[PDB]
Amino acid sequence: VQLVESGGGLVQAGGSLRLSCAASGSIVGIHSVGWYRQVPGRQRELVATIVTDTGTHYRDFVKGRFTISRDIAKNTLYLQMNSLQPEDTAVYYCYFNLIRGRYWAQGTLVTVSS
Amino acid sequence: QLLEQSPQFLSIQEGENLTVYCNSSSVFSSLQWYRQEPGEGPVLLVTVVTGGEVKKLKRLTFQFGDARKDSSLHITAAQPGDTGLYLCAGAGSQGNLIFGKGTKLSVKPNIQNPDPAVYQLRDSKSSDKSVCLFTDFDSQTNVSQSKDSDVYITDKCVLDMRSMDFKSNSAVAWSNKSDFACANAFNNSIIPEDTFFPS
Amino acid sequence: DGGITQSPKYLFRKEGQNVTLSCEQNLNHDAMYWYRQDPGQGLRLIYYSQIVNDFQKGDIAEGYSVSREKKESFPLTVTSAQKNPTAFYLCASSSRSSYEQYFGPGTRLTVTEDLKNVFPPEVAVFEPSEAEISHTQKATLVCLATGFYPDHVELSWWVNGKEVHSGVCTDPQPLKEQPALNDSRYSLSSRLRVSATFWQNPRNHFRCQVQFYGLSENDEWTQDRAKPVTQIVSAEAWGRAD
Amino acid sequence: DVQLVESGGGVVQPGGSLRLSCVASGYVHKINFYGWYRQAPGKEREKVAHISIGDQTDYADSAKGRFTISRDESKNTVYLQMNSLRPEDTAAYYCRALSRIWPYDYWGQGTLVTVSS
Ligand SMILES: *[C@@H]1O[C@H](CO)[C@@H](O[C@@H]2O[C@H](CO)[C@@H](O[C@@H]3O[C@H](CO)[C@@H](O)[C@H](O)[C@@H]3O)[C@H](O)[C@H]2NC(C)=O)[C@H](O)[C@H]1NC(C)=O
Ligand SMILES: *[C@@H]1O[C@H](CO[C@@H]2O[C@@H](C)[C@@H](O)[C@@H](O)[C@@H]2O)[C@@H](O[C@@H]2O[C@H](CO)[C@@H](O)[C@H](O)[C@H]2NC(C)=O)[C@H](O)[C@H]1NC(C)=O
Ligand SMILES: *[C@@H]1O[C@H](CO)[C@@H](O[C@@H]2O[C@H](CO)[C@@H](O)[C@H](O)[C@H]2NC(C)=O)[C@H](O)[C@H]1NC(C)=O
Repeated sequence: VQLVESGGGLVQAGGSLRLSCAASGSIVGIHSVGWYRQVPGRQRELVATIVTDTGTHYRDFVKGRFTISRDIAKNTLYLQMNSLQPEDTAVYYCYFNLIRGRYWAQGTLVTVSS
Repeated sequence: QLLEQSPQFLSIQEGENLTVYCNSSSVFSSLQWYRQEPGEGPVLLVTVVTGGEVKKLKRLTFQFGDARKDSSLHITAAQPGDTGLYLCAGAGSQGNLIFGKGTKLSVKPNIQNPDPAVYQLRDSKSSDKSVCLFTDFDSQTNVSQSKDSDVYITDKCVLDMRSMDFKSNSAVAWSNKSDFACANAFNNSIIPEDTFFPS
Repeated sequence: DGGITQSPKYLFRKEGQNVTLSCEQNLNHDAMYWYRQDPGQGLRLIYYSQIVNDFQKGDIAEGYSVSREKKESFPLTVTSAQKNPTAFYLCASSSRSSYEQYFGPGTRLTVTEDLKNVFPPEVAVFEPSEAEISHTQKATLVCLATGFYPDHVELSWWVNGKEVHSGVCTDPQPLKEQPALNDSRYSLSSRLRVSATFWQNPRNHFRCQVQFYGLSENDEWTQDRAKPVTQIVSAEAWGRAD
Repeated sequence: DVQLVESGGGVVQPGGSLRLSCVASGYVHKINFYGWYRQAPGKEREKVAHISIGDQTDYADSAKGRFTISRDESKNTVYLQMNSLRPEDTAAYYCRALSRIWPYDYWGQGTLVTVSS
C-alpha cells in the first residue's frame, strides 16, 4: 500500500544519512524490501535488499558501506548511508514487494557533493 | 571501396542518444542509409548527398563528411522501434551498392517500476513441458542459458503493451519434462535478488 | 520498401532439386539485384542485372543463375547441392541515376538434405500463472510452437477470432534446439499478455496459430504418420476464471 | 552480439602441448555450448570438440581421449588442452559458440595451430 519516503537532503562526501520510509498496508504480504536508486541519466538499479527467504544482499559498490534494515513492525524500512562518495547522488526509491505486486515510494533526493 | 561500420554492436537505453559511424578511405558521392528489421529488407532512411550536409528526418540526424569520407548517423532519443541493423551503403565499383557490416542497435526499454518475478505456466491440455516465465525484470539482467540440456530458456524480448505504455522485459525457459520445478530454472543466470518466485 | 514484389514468401525443397525465385517490379527501374543474407550477417549481392540481357556477377554467385529478358522481371534460380543454400533471398531494384535501392519483402529458402525430418510444429497455449495474475495484474499466455522444421512458420495470435498485434511479443527469430546439428528441429514461443481482466472473461478463445510452411505435393511420402503439408495448427484455449 | 577472440596458438613439434584459450566476451549468457572446430587446408570444418556450460564434453573421433577441452567460467576462457600432437593435426582451430537463441552460431577470428616435425 502507499509508501511515504523521508529523509533525504545534502551531504558532503564522507557523509552520513539515513533514508527512511513509512508504510501503510500489507506486512503479511511480504517478500522482500529493497532500496533502489535513480542516478540521473540512468534507469533504475538495485542497491539494497532484504529478503525473507534469504538474508540481506547488497550490490553496487555501495557494499562495504551502507546497510539496509527494517523494523519488527515492518512499518518502517531504513537505509543507512555511510561513507558517501559524491558518486552516489541520486533519487533513491524504495519498494516493498509483496504478493499483490510491488508498491513504490515517491523518492527523496540526495545530494552527495564534491 | 569497403566501408567499415563501426560499431559492430551498440546497445543503449531508451531516450539516450547514440551514434554510429561509417567510414572509408576514398570518397563516395553518396551515402545512404537503411534500417533492416529481421525478414523485411533494408528501407531507405535517407540519402545524403552534399558535404557536411545534415538532414534530419525525425529522430535521425545524419551527417555526411565534409570531404564526404564517413557519415554518422546520430539518433536522438532512441525508442524500441529504433531497434535493428543499420546499414550504411554507398555507390559500387561500376554500380553495385557496397554495404557496411552494419551496426546492430539494440534499444532496450526503460522499464521503470521493475518487479522481476519467475512464475510457472501450466496447462490442463496435453503437452508435457512445463515452462516457467521470468519477467519484468530490468534491462540490465542478462538471462544466461541453463547447464541442463532440457531447459532451454528464450532470449529477452521486449513487449509494447500500449495504452498502459508498458513495456516489459521477458524470457521463457521450459525444459523437457526432466522432473523440474521452477527455481532451479535460472540457477544459471545472475538474477536479481529480489525476484518473486511464487509458492 | 518500394512497390517491388517477390514471392512466394518461403520456399522448401530437398537437396538437389533445382528452384526459380521470382521477382517482378511495377516501377520502372533498370538495375535489378538479389541478396542472400545469411543469419546475422550483412547482405551479399549475388547477381545484379543493370538493364536488359546484360547480367554480371556479384560478390557471391557460384552455383546459381538468373537470365534477364524484360526490364520488369528478374528470375533468381538455385542449382542445387551447392553449399547448401538456404539463406534469406532478397531482390532489389533502383533506377540507376543515384543508386538508392529499394528492396523486396524477401524469400526464405530452406533446402533439407533428407526429407523425413520435416515436421510440423505442435503447439500449445500455456494458460497464465495464477501468481503472475495476482502480482502483476497482467496475464501472459505463452504459446509454445515446438517441433518443427523448417523455421518457417508465422505465428499469430487471434483472439476472438480477429488477429491482434497488441502486447504480443513473438520471439523474433525461433530457438534451434540441438544447435550443434543441422536439420534441427526449432521451436518458437510468442507471448501475448493481455490484461488480467481479459483472461479472466471466459468468452474469449485466444488461440494461437502458426502457419506452417512445408511439404508441397509431389515430394514422395512413404513414412508412416501424416505427410507434413503446409498447414496451419493451432492451439487454443479459453480464458478461465479465476 | 558475442565475439570470442581466441587465444594462443603457433608452432609445436610432435607430442607437444598447446593450450588454446578461447577468450569469450561479449554477451555470453547465450551461448549453449562452445566448442572448438578446426578446418584445414583441404577441408570443411570438422568438429573437435565441445563442452557445454555446466561441464561435459564430447569429442569427436580425430583426437578422442588426447586433446581434452576444459573450460573456465571465470575468465570465460574455454581451453583446448591439446596434450598430444601429430602432424595430422595442423589446422586452423576456430571456436564456436552456439546458442540455441539466434543467431544460433557465432564464431571467432581463429588461430593457427601449426605442427612442424
Ligand atoms: C544529444 O546530442 C545532440 C546533438 O548532437 C545534442 O544536441 C545539442 O545540444 C545543445 C545544448 O543543449 C543545443 O543547444 C541549445 O540550443 C538552443 C538554440 O537553438 C537554445 O534555446 C538552448 O538554450 C541551447 O543552447 C542544440 O540545439 C542541441 N540540438 C538538439 C538536437 O536539440 C544533445 O544535447 C544531446 N541530447 C540529449 C537529450 O542527450
Ligand atoms: C550483465 O551483463 C552485461 C554485459 O556483460 C558481459 O556478459 C555478461 C553475461 C557477464 O559475463 C559480464 O561479466 C560480461 O562482461 C553487463 O554489463 C557490463 O557491466 C560493467 C559494469 O557496469 C561494464 O563496465 C561492462 O562494460 C558491461 N558490458 C556491457 C556490454 O554493457 C551488465 O551490467 C550485467 N548485468 C548484470 C547485473 O549482470
Ligand atoms: C538443374 O540445373 C543444374 C545445372 O544446370 C543441372 O545439372 C546439369 O544438368 C545438365 C543437363 O542434364 C548437364 O549437362 C550438366 O552437366 C549439369 N550441371 C551441373 C553443374 O551439374 C541439374 O540436372 C538440374 N536439375 C534438375 C532436378 O532439374
